Amino acid sequence: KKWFSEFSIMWPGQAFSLKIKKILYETKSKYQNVLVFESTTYGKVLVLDGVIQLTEKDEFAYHEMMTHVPMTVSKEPKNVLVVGGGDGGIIRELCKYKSVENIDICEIDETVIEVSKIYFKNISCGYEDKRVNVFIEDASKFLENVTNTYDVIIVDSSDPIGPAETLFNQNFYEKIYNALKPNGYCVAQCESLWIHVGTIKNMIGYAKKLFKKVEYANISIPTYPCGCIGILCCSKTDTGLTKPNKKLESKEFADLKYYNYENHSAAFKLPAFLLKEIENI
Amino acid sequence: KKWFSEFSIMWPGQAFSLKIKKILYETKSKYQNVLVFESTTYGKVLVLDGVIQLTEKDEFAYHEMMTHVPMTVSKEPKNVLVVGGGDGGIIRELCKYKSVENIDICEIDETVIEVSKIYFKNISCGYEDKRVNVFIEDASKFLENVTNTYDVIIVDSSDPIGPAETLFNQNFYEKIYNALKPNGYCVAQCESLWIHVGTIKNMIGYAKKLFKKVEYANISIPTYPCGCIGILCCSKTDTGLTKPNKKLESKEFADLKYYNYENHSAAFKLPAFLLKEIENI
Ligand SMILES: CSC[C@H]1O[C@@H](n2cnc3c(N)ncnc32)[C@H](O)[C@@H]1O
Ligand SMILES: CSC[C@H]1O[C@@H](n2cnc3c(N)ncnc32)[C@H](O)[C@@H]1O
Repeated sequence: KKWFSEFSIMWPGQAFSLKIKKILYETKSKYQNVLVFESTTYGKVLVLDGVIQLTEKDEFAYHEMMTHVPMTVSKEPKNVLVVGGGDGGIIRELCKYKSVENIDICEIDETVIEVSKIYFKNISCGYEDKRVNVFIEDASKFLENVTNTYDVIIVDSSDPIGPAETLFNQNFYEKIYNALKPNGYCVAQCESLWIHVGTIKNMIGYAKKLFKKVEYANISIPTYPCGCIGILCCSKTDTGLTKPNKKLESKEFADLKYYNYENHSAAFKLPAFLLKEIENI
Repeated sequence: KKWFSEFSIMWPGQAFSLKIKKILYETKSKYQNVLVFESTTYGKVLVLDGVIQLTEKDEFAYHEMMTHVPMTVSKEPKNVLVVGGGDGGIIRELCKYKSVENIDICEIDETVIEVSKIYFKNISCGYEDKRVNVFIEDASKFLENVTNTYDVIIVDSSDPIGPAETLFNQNFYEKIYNALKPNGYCVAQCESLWIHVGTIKNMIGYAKKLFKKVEYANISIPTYPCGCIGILCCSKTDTGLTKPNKKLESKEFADLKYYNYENHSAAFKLPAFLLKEIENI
């Protein structure tokens, strides 16, 4: 058999590899190179521009922590936006909340959505739900023009090289502030503390120029570089996102596999060197 | 340049890689294949039987969490044993505690110690300290025969394939119980929750047959498979290891880079699926 290897200038000098059981689909879309393969031990894998976006084995960690952290704080969220997330994993998790009335998702690349509906049915299943509305657009323009405001915004982007380029700057962070209700929350993929500290600091900076409270949490997931990824957590109220206001006991949450009430708060207890690094921002 | 790749039947289907800047030393010792290289981005790397034991960039996470978790619980530890740990990183961390009177280290492979003194001076520096006494022996025999008992025992082994084979069974866990003071503690490398759950369960089982309290914590470290590794935490008293009894404010701890009072407790908040898995043991 052959191996798939994730190399990149975003993490020079290291690489992670998965053995290929078979290749399922490749194409160049209007925006990126898309690849889907069945791996030998992590199930099906979705790759964009040579970078792993998710795998069946572990995607639950990133989708549950990105969704349930803010959703368990926000008191009763009605209208939620997902940026990116074309695979639909965030949507799967949002659909578990019966109080939610509307879910918009703004994804730039329709190919991702359709590939996901074809090859990842357990991740894409939430596109069925009547509450879900899809927009094919650079979120960067979509937030410039949207008339509604949201209780929660969840920015499940790819990395800063590619179309996600426009999502990692100050102007993008204004657009989010404005598209949120006065007591709204944003969570955003914010990379690995083991190698991206300059970025993490920039991101935090941007958010601070607008939000009164910016926190950072960490998620263990094996198929992202260095085995972890961070959530940049933004709050307009001063009490932030580190503690849930509810517990997921509805039968729709019985199945959860990573997130729980305690490990919500735990994810915000970071290594000394990182705290040290993000003090004077 | 060329790449070093960590493959193994212990984690089929995945691999992590580091680019080689230069190879420093190779040999077959009486017990294992030893390799040391300078990597391009993680500094110097020590490899035994094709498996990464440590790197300069990140070793602090595993050595600080393995040392300071139990040492901050144990009320005033006098006599401490390290099993394995020939590189000396655990010793470096123990030497920071002035109340410690004696540190024994039982390592099977002297080549590791001497390689470490030669090529890893900032990790091996604690061999200088007058309190440190070295024994070259299978810890499995050494614990059968030792007359003293210890406040704390820290089992910094390599993986179960190799000489560490004898350290991952029930009989080994008896030997530790007996070599500990009545209110003593053991911490032991116990692998990744992302792929070793059968082992984790076995280990926990073994420990439970003797200790009244067995906890498991997790450490983010990029150069071990799946980016994390676990500490099996054993206690003879019923209150366990999840909360420190002291804070590291002596000037000798100013330099710490991962461990702190809060993230001590955080490391014990595990993913739902893992709790679920280790309930009826
Ligand atoms: C798979 S989750 C990451 C998703 O983010 C999407 N993405 C990247 N950049 C943007 C953008 N500017 N707007 C919306 N979605 C984006 C990618 O196409 C991918 O589907
Ligand atoms: C580098 S830390 C891991 C150390 O554990 C050592 N080790 C492996 N098995 C044993 C054993 N049975 N007794 C003592 N040390 C061991 C290895 O030789 C290595 O130096």
